[PDB]
Amino acid sequence: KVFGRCELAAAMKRHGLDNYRGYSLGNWVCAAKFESNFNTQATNRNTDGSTDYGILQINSRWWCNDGRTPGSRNLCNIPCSALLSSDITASVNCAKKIVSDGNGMNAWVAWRNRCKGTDVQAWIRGCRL
Ligand SMILES: [Pt+4]
Ligand SMILES: [Pt+4]
Ligand SMILES: [Pt+4]
Ligand SMILES: [Pt+4]
Repeated sequence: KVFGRCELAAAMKRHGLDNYRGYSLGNWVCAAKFESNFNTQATNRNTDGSTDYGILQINSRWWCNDGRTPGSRNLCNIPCSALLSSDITASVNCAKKIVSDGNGMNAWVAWRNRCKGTDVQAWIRGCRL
């Protein structure tokens, strides 16, 4: 599913991401825009053989099992395919574990490079939340 900007803001808010570990909603919507362009079905292969999955491009080296990342750790305890669903629940629950890991949202390279220190509130502007 390809989310609309405000539709996704609303789903993320409902799933408890607004201010989760201090990151306002706008940060999460900005990260999703640049990671996956709001498409829950996005996949991208990394040079090391791992793959990134879903709206927040969560990586198979650490976070999920895809059966093809030798020495992967499956920290979210979830097949990576579960992260491609139109229901964002699995992605959201896994993202919560990731952002708690010590590096905050810096774990998402597009967030660091494209959202960090920008006016992220613009991403939720005009939405009914
Ligand atoms: Pt569809
Ligand atoms: Pt939902
Ligand atoms: Pt909804
Ligand atoms: Pt594996």
